[PDB]
Amino acid sequence: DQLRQEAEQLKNQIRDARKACADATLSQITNNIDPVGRIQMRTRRTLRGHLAKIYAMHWGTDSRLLVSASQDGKLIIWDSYTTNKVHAIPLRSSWVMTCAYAPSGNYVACGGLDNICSIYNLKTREGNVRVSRELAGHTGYLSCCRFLDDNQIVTSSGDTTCALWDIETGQQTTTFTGHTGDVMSLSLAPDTRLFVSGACDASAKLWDVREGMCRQTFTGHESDINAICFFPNGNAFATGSDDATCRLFDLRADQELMTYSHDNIICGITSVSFSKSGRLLLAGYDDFNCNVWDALKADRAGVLAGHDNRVSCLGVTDDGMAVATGSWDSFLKIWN
Amino acid sequence: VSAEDKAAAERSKMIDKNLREDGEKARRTLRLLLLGADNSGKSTIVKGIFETKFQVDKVNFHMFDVGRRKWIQCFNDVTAIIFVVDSSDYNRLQEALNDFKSIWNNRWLRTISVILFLNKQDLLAEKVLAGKSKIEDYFPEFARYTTPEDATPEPGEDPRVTRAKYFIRKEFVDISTASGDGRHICYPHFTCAVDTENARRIFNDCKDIILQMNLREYNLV
Amino acid sequence: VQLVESGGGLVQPGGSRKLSCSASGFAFSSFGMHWVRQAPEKGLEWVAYISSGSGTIYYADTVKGRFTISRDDPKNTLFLQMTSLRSEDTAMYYCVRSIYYYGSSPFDFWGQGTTLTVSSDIVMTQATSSVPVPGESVSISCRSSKSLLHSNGNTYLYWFLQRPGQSPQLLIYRMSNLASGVPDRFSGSGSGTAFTLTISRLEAEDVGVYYCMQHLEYPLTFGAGTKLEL
Amino acid sequence: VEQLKMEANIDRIKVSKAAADLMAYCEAHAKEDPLLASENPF
Amino acid sequence: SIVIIIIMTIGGNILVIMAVSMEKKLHNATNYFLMSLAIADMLVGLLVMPLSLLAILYDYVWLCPVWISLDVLFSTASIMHLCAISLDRYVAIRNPIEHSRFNSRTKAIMKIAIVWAISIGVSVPIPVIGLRDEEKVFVNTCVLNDPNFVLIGSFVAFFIPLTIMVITYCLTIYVLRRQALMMQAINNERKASKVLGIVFFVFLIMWCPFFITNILSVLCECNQKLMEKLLNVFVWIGYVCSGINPLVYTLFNKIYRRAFSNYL
Ligand SMILES: CC(C)CCC[C@@H](C)[C@H]1CC[C@H]2[C@@H]3CC=C4C[C@@H](O)CC[C@]4(C)[C@H]3CC[C@]12C
Ligand SMILES: C[C@H]1CNCCc2ccc(Cl)cc21
Repeated sequence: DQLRQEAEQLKNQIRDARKACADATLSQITNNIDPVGRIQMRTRRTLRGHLAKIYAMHWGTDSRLLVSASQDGKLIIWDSYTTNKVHAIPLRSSWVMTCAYAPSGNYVACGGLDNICSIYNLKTREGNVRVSRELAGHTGYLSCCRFLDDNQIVTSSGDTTCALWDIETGQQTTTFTGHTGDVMSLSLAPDTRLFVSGACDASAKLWDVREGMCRQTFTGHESDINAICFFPNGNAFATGSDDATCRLFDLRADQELMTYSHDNIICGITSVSFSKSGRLLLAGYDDFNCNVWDALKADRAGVLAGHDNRVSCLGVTDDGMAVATGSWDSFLKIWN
Repeated sequence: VSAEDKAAAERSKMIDKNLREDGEKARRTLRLLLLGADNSGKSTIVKGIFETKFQVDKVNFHMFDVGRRKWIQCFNDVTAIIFVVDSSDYNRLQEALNDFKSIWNNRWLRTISVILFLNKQDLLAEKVLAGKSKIEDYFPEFARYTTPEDATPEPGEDPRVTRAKYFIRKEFVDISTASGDGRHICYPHFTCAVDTENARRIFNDCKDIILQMNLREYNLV
Repeated sequence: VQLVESGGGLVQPGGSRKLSCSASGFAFSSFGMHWVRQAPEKGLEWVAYISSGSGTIYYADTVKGRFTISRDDPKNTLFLQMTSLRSEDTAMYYCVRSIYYYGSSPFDFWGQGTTLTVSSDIVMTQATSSVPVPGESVSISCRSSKSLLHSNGNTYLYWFLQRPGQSPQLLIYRMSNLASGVPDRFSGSGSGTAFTLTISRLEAEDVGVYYCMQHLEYPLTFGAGTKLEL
Repeated sequence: VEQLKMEANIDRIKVSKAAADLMAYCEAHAKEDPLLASENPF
Repeated sequence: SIVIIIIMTIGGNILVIMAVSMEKKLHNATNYFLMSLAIADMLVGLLVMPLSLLAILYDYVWLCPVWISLDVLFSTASIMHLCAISLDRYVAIRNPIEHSRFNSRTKAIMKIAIVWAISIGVSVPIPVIGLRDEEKVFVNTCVLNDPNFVLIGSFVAFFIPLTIMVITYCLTIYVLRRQALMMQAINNERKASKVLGIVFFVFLIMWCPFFITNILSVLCECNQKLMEKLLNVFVWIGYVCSGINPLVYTLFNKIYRRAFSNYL
């Protein structure tokens, strides 16, 4: 009876603190910035071979190798320049939802509705790809995973928690609690000190890896948050939701900067990404295509319109010369 | 091109061959999703994710039981959904109706037919005959209901259980008829804990579903 | 990872004999295989090659019509059938494992070998016969008749070491990639038609004959060999 | 209550500076962005 | 005057051809075979119809020795396509699961190849004999006189397909009657029977008169003047049922109705 009023007073204090800093908007300082113009991108490669919906995709650090996962139960490594296949990896379960590629190029990870994250070793003397470890402990399904190094990985699940794992022993070293709903997406900072997580409670949190504490909580969306990307300099969020809106958050002004929306878009958003310089923001929709946004102006610079079903995957290479997309029509396309 | 690139191309071609080989076996199995509440008797209708397999007349089926807002999206390619309701617990039928409405009107399931099992009929018969609890206590509109003239009761059945069964089945069928517009169909059935025929019913309904798809493909409907 | 060769012995000119190799410890069906020959006073020579799926077969220009290479995946054995043997066929025969995909190491493991007793090409040139020489720096050179640099950015040069009583061991592939298990004392470089190998600090285990091989076009060719005498 | 109190103690800056930093970063690395024939590997 | 039927035939064949490529989302195994039928009908309209009108205008000759062959070829192709559709629909209703498994582009290619392979056999000797025997193609003036072809190729072109189609119709109606005894699941199985009846009777009425007159004109001789006058009017009914088949097989699926409304 006494504590709810204290919580409301603290929330009002935070709300009043945030309003004091809103002395300008992006829409006014960018009045002196030229538009990017019209951007045309064309298909350069088509990658064929999957027999089911594609759910996950990830680039390597050398900008040629690519990993993808689908409901046919197989995980494929592609050579983007020649379209040759390098490996084909069977999965023990076909209900896969995420995959990731190690920054050193030695390992690959995946997981799904089996509540387990599985790690594969790509470099053996026998010539085969083998399973190295199974990480158990979550109670919901596994929604996203990313490597920090060869021995540390972060996972997010549908049981409202996040975890940091020690791959050598298979034990959970930090558990991150504080959400009230299912957790969808993670994005790891370039300096590998902080990560950001979205959830079905329409909020986003900033976590400190080394201590296990929540530092900030952001709000504003009206429905589930499906995707998060992390601006290159380490100080901004890009988030997308089922309410057909994208938003840009700042960690130092601790409030929203710009909203990306249009009257003709009434479907949800599946994927969000940036280019190297941060000028373009790429987004996937249920309207069977992908839009190109001007991150500093909230205009629409272009569109990619080559798929016959939902776009589920979107990614950009480390050298910035290519974009890959994936759909439920079982195809991948390389754009430039 | 270099000899090493030709060897890489041969490896890629062999991988494509083996990917094509595996797909042929996958298409020969029909996949089913099983949903239902506790106490409904899900586990007995054909007796992270639990699985079961069974075969009738040389056609294989694969049924999945998970454990609903998010994981449901990946089950939009299944042939049919099986939904099981306990028909002998009057307090919790409104929950079953609300769940049925939430599954019928889901935007990711707009082309999937539902096979509906109304379970535990013997307990309903015993309770209606005993008369210690009445439907009118929870459903006032039952006081005005009459058994239709085209009813086909099983011989020997008391004409107070047929009224209850048809009222309960009407309550579920009425939701399905309000929306859908011909793209997907509901298939009601009455069952009990001791029945064994349940496997054949699924086979017949699946054959009907595939027949409807083939008729639509040929510009006949 | 183990490869064992069998067969061999003494034959008369005009006869025939068949060799076999038994593989274990790895996915035999995923690798391509080579036969390489060494004569007492000649160095190494390439003989034949069979692809992993038995798709393609190549032969040397001195053995076409006389030698036949075959594969048996379910039993993990290779065979080489030889007919109409000549005096020039007396030599040591080695079995070599190879796999090709982006980033692989195609000549990593060599067998032990067996003995047989009877009774346009790119030229790779090495010329010093012996380098006299612990703790000193040594540089060994090779030179080719045609450029080994392909338009895709790769240059196809390989280095091998043969210690006394041992099979050749892979050191460097594609001119600069240090093979697994090798200490970081070895390095290599070059451009176009001239190549060098550098050893930063010698030990007692760095004594033997060093070979160069090119892998642009078939037939495969080797150099004469440079002997390092400590 | 504890989490709100901890979040309340943040050293904040103005929106204009945070946005100017984003503009400056975008302008600084513009020449290295190849999406914004002899060089294209595809 | 009569030339209007050529325009309608060409327009409908173009509409059927376009409504598969642009509209997309159309399964090859059943929607590519309609394109082949449409092409055969358009080629009939362009190579067959315009030149008989010339003879109507002159009541004489000029053509004949190859024009006859081309007419025979393309009318045979259309009839063979209709028979193939009938067999495929029957197989698709009685055995749904195996049909679903079998469906691939390797059936569409086979079907097109076989129908066109049978189509050319009957027209090859038409110029072979005519160019070495003027009387066979000019009588008294372009008409194929020789009984040795009229009484042999006509059974393969018409009379066997008719038996196959009537058997298929009876079997398919029986199967749809039996299944409904097990609600929208029942109502959808009656519209199909209505459609099949319509198609079978249109085929039967448009094609039967000409071939009966054609057999009587040879085996019953019978005033030849009456038979030739009747052939001057019956053969044009067989031509007209080349702009009707591309429609009656199409404008029942709302996708095609919307595509035709928006495209035209
Ligand atoms: C009119 C002429 C030229 C065409 C003849 C082709 C006919 C016979 C073709 C058309 C469609 C075909 C069927 C298509 C699918 C199947 C299912 C398969 O599991 C067995 C064969 C079977 C049953 C085929 C039999 C042959 C078939 C009926
Ligand atoms: C006599 C002609 C010309 N009219 C109609 C076309 C046709 C089809 C088949 C055959 Cl066997 C013969 C003919």
